[PDB]
Amino acid sequence: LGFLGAAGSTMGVASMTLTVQARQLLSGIVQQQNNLLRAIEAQQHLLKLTVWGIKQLQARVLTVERYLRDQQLLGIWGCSGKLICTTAVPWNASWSNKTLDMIWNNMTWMEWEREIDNYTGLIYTLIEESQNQQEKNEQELLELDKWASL
Amino acid sequence: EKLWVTVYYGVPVWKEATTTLFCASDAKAYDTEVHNVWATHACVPTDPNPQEVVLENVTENFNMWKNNMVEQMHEDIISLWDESLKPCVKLTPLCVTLNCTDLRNVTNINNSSEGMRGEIKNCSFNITTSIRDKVKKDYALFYRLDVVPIDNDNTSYRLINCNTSTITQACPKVSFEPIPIHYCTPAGFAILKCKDKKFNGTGPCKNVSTVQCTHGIRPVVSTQLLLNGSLAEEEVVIRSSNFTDNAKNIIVQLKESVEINCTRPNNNTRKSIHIGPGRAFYTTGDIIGDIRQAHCNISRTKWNNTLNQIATKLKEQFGNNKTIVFNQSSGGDPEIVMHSFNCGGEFFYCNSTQLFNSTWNFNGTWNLTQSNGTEGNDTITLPCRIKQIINMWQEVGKAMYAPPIRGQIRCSSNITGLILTRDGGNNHNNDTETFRPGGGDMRDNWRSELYKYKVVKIEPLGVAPTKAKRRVVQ
Amino acid sequence: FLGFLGAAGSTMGVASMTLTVQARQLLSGIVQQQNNLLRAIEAQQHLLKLTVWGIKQLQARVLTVERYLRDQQLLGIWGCSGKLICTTAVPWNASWSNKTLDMIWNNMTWMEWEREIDNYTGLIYTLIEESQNQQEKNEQELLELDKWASLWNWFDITNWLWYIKIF
Amino acid sequence: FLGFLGAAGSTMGVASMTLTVQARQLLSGIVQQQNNLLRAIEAQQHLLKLTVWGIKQLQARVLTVERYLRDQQLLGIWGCSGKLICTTAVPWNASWSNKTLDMIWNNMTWMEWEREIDNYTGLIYTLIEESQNQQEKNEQELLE
Amino acid sequence: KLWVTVYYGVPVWKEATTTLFCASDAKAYDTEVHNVWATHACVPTDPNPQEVVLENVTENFNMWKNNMVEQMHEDIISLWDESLKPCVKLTPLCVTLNCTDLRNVTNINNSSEGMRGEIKNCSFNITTSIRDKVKKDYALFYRLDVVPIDNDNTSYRLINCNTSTITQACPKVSFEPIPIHYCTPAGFAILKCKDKKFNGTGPCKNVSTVQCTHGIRPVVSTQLLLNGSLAEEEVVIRSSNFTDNAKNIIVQLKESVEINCTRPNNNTRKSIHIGPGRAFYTTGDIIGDIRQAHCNISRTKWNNTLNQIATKLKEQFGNNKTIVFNQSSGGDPEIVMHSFNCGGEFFYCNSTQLFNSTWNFNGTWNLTQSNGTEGNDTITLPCRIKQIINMWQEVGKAMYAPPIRGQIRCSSNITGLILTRDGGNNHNNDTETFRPGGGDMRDNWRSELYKYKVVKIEPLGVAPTKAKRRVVQ
Amino acid sequence: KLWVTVYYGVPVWKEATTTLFCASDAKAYDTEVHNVWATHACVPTDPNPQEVVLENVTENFNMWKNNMVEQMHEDIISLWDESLKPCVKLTPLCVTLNCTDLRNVTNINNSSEGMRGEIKNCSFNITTSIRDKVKKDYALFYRLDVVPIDNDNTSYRLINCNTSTITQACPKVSFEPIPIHYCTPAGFAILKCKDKKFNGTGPCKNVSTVQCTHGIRPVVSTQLLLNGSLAEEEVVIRSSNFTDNAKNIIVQLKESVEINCTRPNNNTRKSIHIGPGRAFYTTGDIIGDIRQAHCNISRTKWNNTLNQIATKLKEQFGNNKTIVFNQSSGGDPEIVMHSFNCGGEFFYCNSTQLFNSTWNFNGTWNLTQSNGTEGNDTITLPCRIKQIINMWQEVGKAMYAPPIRGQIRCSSNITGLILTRDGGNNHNNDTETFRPGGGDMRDNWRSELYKYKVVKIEPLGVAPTKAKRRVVQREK
Ligand SMILES: *[C@@H]1O[C@H](CO)[C@@H](O[C@@H]2O[C@H](CO)[C@@H](O[C@@H]3O[C@H](CO[C@H]4O[C@H](CO[C@H]5O[C@H](CO)[C@@H](O)[C@H](O)[C@@H]5O)[C@@H](O)[C@H](O)[C@@H]4O)[C@@H](O)[C@H](O[C@H]4O[C@H](CO)[C@@H](O)[C@H](O)[C@@H]4O[C@H]4O[C@H](CO)[C@@H](O)[C@H](O)[C@@H]4O)[C@@H]3O)[C@H](O)[C@H]2NC(C)=O)[C@H](O)[C@H]1NC(C)=O
Ligand SMILES: *[C@@H]1O[C@H](CO)[C@@H](O[C@@H]2O[C@H](CO)[C@@H](O)[C@H](O)[C@H]2NC(C)=O)[C@H](O)[C@H]1NC(C)=O
Ligand SMILES: *[C@@H]1O[C@H](CO)[C@@H](O[C@@H]2O[C@H](CO)[C@@H](O)[C@H](O)[C@H]2NC(C)=O)[C@H](O)[C@H]1NC(C)=O
Ligand SMILES: *[C@@H]1O[C@H](CO)[C@@H](O)[C@H](O)[C@H]1NC(C)=O
Repeated sequence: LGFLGAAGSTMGVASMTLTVQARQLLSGIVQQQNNLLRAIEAQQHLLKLTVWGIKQLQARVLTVERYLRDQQLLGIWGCSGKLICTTAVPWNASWSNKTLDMIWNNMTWMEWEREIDNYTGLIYTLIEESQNQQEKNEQELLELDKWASL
Repeated sequence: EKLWVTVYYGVPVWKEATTTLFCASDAKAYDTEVHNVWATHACVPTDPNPQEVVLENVTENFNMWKNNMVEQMHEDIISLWDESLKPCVKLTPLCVTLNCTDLRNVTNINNSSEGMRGEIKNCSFNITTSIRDKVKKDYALFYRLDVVPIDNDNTSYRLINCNTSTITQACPKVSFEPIPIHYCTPAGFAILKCKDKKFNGTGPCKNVSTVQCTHGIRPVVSTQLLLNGSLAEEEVVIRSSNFTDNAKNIIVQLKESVEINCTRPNNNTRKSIHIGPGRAFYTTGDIIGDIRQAHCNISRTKWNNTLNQIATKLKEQFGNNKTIVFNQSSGGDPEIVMHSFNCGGEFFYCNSTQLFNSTWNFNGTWNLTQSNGTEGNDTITLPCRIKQIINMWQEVGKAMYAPPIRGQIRCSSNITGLILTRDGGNNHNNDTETFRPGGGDMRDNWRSELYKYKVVKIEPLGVAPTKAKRRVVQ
Repeated sequence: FLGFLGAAGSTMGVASMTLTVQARQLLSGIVQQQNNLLRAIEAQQHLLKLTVWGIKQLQARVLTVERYLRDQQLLGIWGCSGKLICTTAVPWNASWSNKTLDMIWNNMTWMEWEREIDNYTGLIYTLIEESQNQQEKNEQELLELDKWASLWNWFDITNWLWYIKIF
Repeated sequence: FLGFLGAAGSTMGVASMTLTVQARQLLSGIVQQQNNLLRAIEAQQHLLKLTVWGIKQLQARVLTVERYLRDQQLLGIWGCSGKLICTTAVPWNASWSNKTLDMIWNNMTWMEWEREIDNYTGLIYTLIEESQNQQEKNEQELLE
Repeated sequence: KLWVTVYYGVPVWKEATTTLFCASDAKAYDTEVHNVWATHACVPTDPNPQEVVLENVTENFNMWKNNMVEQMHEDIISLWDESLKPCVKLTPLCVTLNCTDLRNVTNINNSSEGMRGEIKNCSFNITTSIRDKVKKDYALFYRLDVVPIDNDNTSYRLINCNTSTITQACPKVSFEPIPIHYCTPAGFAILKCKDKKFNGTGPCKNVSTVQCTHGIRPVVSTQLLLNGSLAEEEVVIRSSNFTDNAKNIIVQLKESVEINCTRPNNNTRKSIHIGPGRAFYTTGDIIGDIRQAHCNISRTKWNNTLNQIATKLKEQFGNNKTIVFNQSSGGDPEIVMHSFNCGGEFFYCNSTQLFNSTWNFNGTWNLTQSNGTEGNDTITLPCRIKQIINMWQEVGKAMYAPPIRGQIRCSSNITGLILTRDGGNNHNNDTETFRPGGGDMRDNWRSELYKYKVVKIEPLGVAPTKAKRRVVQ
Repeated sequence: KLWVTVYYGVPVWKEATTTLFCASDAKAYDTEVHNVWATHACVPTDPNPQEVVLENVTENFNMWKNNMVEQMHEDIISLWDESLKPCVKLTPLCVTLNCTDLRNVTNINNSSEGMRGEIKNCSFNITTSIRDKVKKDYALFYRLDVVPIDNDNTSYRLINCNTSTITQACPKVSFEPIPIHYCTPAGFAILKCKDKKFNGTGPCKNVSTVQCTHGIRPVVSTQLLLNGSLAEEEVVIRSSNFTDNAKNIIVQLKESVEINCTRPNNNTRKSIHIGPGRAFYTTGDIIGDIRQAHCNISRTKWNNTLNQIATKLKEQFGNNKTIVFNQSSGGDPEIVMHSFNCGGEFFYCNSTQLFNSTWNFNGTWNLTQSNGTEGNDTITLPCRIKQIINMWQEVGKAMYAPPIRGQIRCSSNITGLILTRDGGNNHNNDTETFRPGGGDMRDNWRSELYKYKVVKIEPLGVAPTKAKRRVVQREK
């Protein structure tokens, strides 16, 4: 499988259904596809840099980077725990000037990002990452003096 | 009324992107261990069940002329071909004056000017093999197309492109048999399939699905007619970048398969002369039996109707009140002037005039016609001349010699598409539209199968405002 | 890798002593160490260039990476990317095995165990992540707001009280 | 505010609040972030048939991928995989430098402090490795 | 009591050696013409490079001990290797070359004015693709491309023949140096000494970082640095050991000196086919009078330029010094005569005038202007063409350059000088002599890479803190 | 109830096929001028390798189904391809060779010497870089590398010139085997069967595991095994199917038999430039008189060793059968004559003396000691020299060895033998006829990887436990 689909479904429908199940399946296929190729890599062992060989090699690297760079952001954003993570950054009117329903009932996830695109380059790139440092550094400052037991 | 960003991993959002696709062919070829195909040898296996999803409520824009896949596929098959003939003997030493005496069969009074007079020439030559101190006189039953008169002498001919290019003989063991190749996107990438029953090749495609792997796109390279390809659905579809422009080729996709029975009805014996240390040049020894002309059988009625269909679609595309002329290719490369393809490892330059000659008239009897007698329909036989020396389509410096396939050759290809070219030619008082069989540009052949595919990347990271807040600080 | 699995696979129990917790981290640690050694080499010789061996090491490096990635990815799917040994909420359908815990551990060795589960493997793994997701979404909505509780959490419960004195 | 290495001359404390800036560009690379090229090439096309540069770009990528992975593996061995700033139970042996926190975080910059702790790096890392082992023991008996 | 606190993302860097990749501008690929540097392979240059300034930071650079120099050295020579790898080998071409003094039998065009002997119209019987066919063919070789043989007045041969192969350069591949931007892989960085006058070694007052080098044109030139970067309001002189002799002296100029160079001869191309699919390109004939190649140089501009360098050299070797300029003593034409490439054509120019200048220590200060233009008294440099070019270091592996159709024109900017202080054994009380140098691709790379150094970034960091795990589950 | 618990790091492996990277000690890496089997690429081995003994572990090791032997073979073949790829080729030399003046004189040179004109001052009208000018040169060529042409008593050529391209090996490249440690990548492991003796297949009592294989020299030899490994306690015989006659019989000696081999001649190393930057390396003159190459075998030690394997051979086909060590049946010289490479020069040594003895167990004997240590203890092997090595797998791709200057001396360690049983009446005649064999490199690598089996380590595991994920068991 490995196909989220439901792209046409309203972002809210996608933010309510297939908001974790299909996404779990998507990642569950990424490792399978990999496992499958690995199973053959052992059988064929024709990893020789041929015309297709180099293609397979480039493809392998491309996928590795794709997964990591995504996980990297999540980890910095303190969202490595799971697919859906709530943050403490409030949404600036500049970013979007709509209502929760306007974005969930009258917007598709693709269309939604299309508008935020410009603002998104800062929403998570700077504000979200900065939020983590405050929390991280605070956690340390909090653990510096701690007594509360149960 | 307070919204806080909530990062969602797995959002169904994607972006148009170009990438390095990987081949995925049926493992049966690997098990057969033939590894003679110019590709598929290291190509990975194909997911037994193709994995596709119907993206309903999605109207992605599709453009054939802007499909990177086509450009990639082109370089791939080119590189695959170059790699296959990379470690094979070259005919650079065979570049000598060839005493092309008419073949004894050609002289034979039995075939009194019946046909094929000089088509197969018995050319003799002096060669220098591994022994650089001793020369050797050898004979090779070459073809007429491969040789070119040099001294205007009776039997003075030479291998075509002897100096213009480096003739490299493809290793005889290798097999030129296109087997379903499935181009697959690395993860995080997807191929979008224009599922529309009829698509203009450019513009928004409504009915739309996707695949992680292309369908078995056989890398069959054929000029004019498109054999063994994807059939059009219900309606013949004509696709062009600028229909108004004449320079651009016109890709016609047939809805029905015009099965073509091509054969080489000559029992042949392969001869091999050692030329260079451990390097053997393979040629023909003797033609066993009367020399007969290679031909292809096409049902006139079945094709006549085929043309009737393409003519109507062409009339709708242009002026329905216009005379349509299916003239023959007005000169050009031998590949373009005559339908060309490789059946059973031999390239058959077959005449396609009979197929593209009849000119339809508007305001006439378009009543589809049907056969009334077996002899009446018979078959459209094509005078075919086998050219072994094949130069690169878009490169002149590189030419590839073809090893003779000994024995009878025969194929059953299916005509699935046709390349055409509009040529207004200052039609007297317009009212006339001429069309000639187009060809060349390997990309044209690949476009007929990637017409629906569109590679896009995937971004499973999306931030959205949510009344919920991390609220982890407190 | 020096102490790579220093202790061999004994009864899953004896193997699951302090040995598993230590040997596993030690293996992961020394695996990281020898990998770091190879990079110290490449950072110096800088000769690895499409040679019979150069292609070998390059492909090997890629393999190790995707091999590690596949394992971690799985841990992620079923929300176990943190602790090496993570419990699940998936019950053992008797179909998977009738053996008692003692048979499973104080006798079965990880090597022969996976054999009698080879048919179940791909099934079980799918149940692990499936259950993880089922509760995950519910949990996401379960604690979605609860801002009221958070107030009492530092109003009454005083998550971070500053009243730290004696007597 | 500060650039990629903007807190290079800043004291350990000030730089501590800018850690993410560097962490964000550890894997993010020009060649990598390019994705689809405006060139006819597609993700380095076919490495241009292993060009002199084709292989270097290829090699460069693996090093970014393996290096980030090594880094992660380490924090993972130390447990705090996802976390950025962790808190070990390893007591700070004064042998590794006897300095007050004020000097360390309000005077010494990370670049300068690292030189002092350079010799005592592997020792410390293993001490964390075995501390997590002790932690795991405590957790196992707690679950029991 | 404190506890180790793992800090991920610490701003700490350490000197490292790693592979680098080129990022040429998109416009370079947009040319749609293959460049010997294969700029097409280079990744698209990021529109705006990010020059983060490292404030409160000082770093020790080693222009002479920078891996990147050695790396780029290998990269450039490998680039050329693969560029001419699949080109005609001109192997069979070498035979016996019977030659004439000029392509003009008499003063057909300008035999009197034309440099008699340079053309050396050599004719030869070469075999085409057809093995049984031999053809007499003629070609033009500058004296620098033919060696007299058999003592016969008319019998000659290719210069680097007998010795090594002389593969012709693939004609389509052009040789226009396109600025490349060596970029560090993620987790690595390049540090740029923003300090104005840097000796190439030692600490840096101002230091910045770039993930990508500034565009560097891979121009190879001798006794000069063409189209190079410019110093900052002060000519700078760098050498690992100034008190040594063999050490070549690098000089980066603060002011660019324009050098107009051209081949004033209209040429035609003749594709002599030598072997199947192998065509040797050669000059058919010069259309019009023959004029030797030259270069124009503003006496006054070069004057002031040397003046600035001379002073810097007295500052380097004791105030009181009569810095005297002299021409290369002897050796390979490469390092004896100033040579460079111009529009796909190598030029060996006799910069005799540029170094025919012995200066004392008094009255030399006055910076004379150009009151009397006199056509700028432009210095005209006698320039010739050596078609075959030997590998700078490798004895074997020579290469031929196919002729370009038509008059070639060039206008590079002088941006640097390579010098060799000769030991003051005697007669050198104050006559400090600096003969032109060169002969080493590395010396050119050091001049442009002095301000850069590559450091691995280690994001892992430890620190003591009163905080404790406090993890009791 | 029983909730499955995921355990990471479970000790589980699975027979797998993985790309292996060579790891050399990098001791001679500093000597870059020295080039041997791409040592420069081989990454320096771990300074302190550790072999974790697998206690209470038993594993099967099918040597004839090992993947390592296959990988070594492919890599070693490609290594030679890479070495000869940028080197010169003798396509022009394949000219009619007027071979005469076999020896300056047949006096002291051939008075009793068995040279009998093995070398020849062959002359030939070959061209050079000048192309136009053609010059005739003379070069001493071994009768082994030369083949007579026509009925002419002086027209000759190179054994493989007409049917195979000869590529001149680059002289700067050394040909001395180095300890190459085939190391497996992380996530994979090499099991090591430590049983004192092994049938070469079936379960293994003592089993261990190592991250890299022990140092294995890429030695290619025939009818013998040089600088190899030794068996444990006693000799071990190994075959896919011993009772089958075709299957080659692999033998591993428990004791090392020193073989002193040397070319006792001072050779001038002449060089002939043929083409631009293409110099053919040959021999100008043999300084002094010409002496044939020879190898020294301890007559007593070899008897004892042959008796040892003979006993094992009885233990394999019944004491009733007599052991008959006969000479090589016939075929290509590579196999007919024990042929190895000493000091970058390939030597062909007659092995009839080492394979000419009917042990006949019914004959009673114990061990043979050497009372006469001085003399009569050197089975001198008549060794001939060859420079044109035919490829072992393909007719083409022949290779020329540029002559070495001075005396070429070596002292390898015999460590086993490759044999061939001959099914026939001889066996019915109460006799096992074993003849030496070779020509299949796979056997050489099998003799060193015999105790190795690459397996992939899958840290992933599942296990029912009475513990549930309490992350779902949250509260207010
Ligand atoms: C491959 O496909 C082709 C295409 O279908 C098949 O061949 C087709 O066969 C058709 C007949 O079955 C034939 O149609 C006849 O065309 C003749 C000439 O066509 C032109 O002219 C007519 C009339 O226009 C006239 O008037 C205008 C002004 O209004 C003038 O400007 C013109 O100059 C003319 O003077 C047009 O209609 C056409 O479109 C063309 O412009 C006609 O003569 C013919 O009419 C009848 O007479 C024929 C004898 O003269 C007779 O053979 C034909 O059958 C017609 O018979 C009529 O009467 C009978 C009895 O009442 C009735 O049953 C018929 O139905 C009909 O009414 C036709 O119009 C196509 O021209 C022809 N096309 C080609 C390209 O050859 C071919 O068979 C097929 N092959 C296979 C193997 O399948
Ligand atoms: C979101 O913000 C935009 C920008 O202010 C609003 O669009 C403006 O609407 C007003 C009032 O009619 C106009 O005068 C402007 O010309 C609009 N500006 C732009 C940029 O479009 C929009 O109405 C807001 N949406 C809501 C419902 O809050
Ligand atoms: C090649 O053969 C043809 C046919 O025999 C020659 O053409 C003939 O030439 C003779 C003498 O000029 C004429 O009398 C005949 O009438 C010609 N016949 C034809 C059919 O043209 C030709 O001359 C020969 N030589 C060449 C040019 O190859
Ligand atoms: C060998 O054959 C003989 C036949 O006489 C038999 O007696 C003996 O047992 C067989 N095996 C041994 C152990 O020699």
